[PDB]
Amino acid sequence: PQITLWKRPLVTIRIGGQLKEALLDTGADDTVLEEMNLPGKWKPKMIGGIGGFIKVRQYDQIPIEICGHKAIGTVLVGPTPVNIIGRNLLTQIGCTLNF
Amino acid sequence: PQITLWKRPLVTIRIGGQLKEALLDTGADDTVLEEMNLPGKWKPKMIGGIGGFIKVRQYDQIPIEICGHKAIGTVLVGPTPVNIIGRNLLTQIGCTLNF
Ligand SMILES: CC[C@H](C)CN(C[C@@H](O)[C@H](Cc1ccccc1)NC(=O)O[C@H]1CO[C@H]2OCC[C@H]21)S(=O)(=O)c1ccc2ncsc2c1
Repeated sequence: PQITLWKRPLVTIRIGGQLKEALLDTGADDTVLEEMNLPGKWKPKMIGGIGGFIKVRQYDQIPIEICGHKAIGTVLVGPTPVNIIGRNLLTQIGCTLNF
Repeated sequence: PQITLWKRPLVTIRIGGQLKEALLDTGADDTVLEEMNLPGKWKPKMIGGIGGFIKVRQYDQIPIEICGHKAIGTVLVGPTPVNIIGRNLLTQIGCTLNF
């Protein structure tokens, strides 16, 4: 699709068999989801945003369907204010900025 | 232009008479610029993201040029680590997400 920006670019994603709402976030390097359970191994990591640093759980090679487009990649789980889809997965679904 | 997301979508902006590099950020409701001493009235505000909140100064009707496209609107000034062009101005320069 083409998505304008008068409203937040929220989309439905499917991950671990669950539907969630997430924000397409070109300013995010990484994909960060609010607390949830995901299967398999994870690694403790830290990431920084506008307000400082948080601790997250890093899950690798996780499938995630974003507005019907398939990605498989790294998902960070932790105290983000909202679910954000970052550039690591935006690139996988072929997302560009255009003006 | 078309900006892919392999790297951070940094572009040149001009505000006041300073040229700066800023992220075209679909995840940002508002535009947030690194500390700079702008003239005019402003209101205090707190904006939240990963890590918590930062205190910013809200300036209204500030002209900014973003890769040659003119925009004018609200700019938040505070201790952000990166200059952020948010949706308030992204719509003004005709910016869409496409996949
Ligand atoms: C609430 C939704 C997100 C988290 C909001 N953030 C914009 C976001 O694009 C931010 C923009 C950003 C970029 C770089 C540093 C700080 C902020 N990126 C970010 O935190 O990304 C993190 C995940 O990937 C990592 O890569 C970059 C930092 C990490 S923000 O910077 O905190 C932000 C910006 C404008 C704004 N206007 C009103 S509230 C508000 C909050």
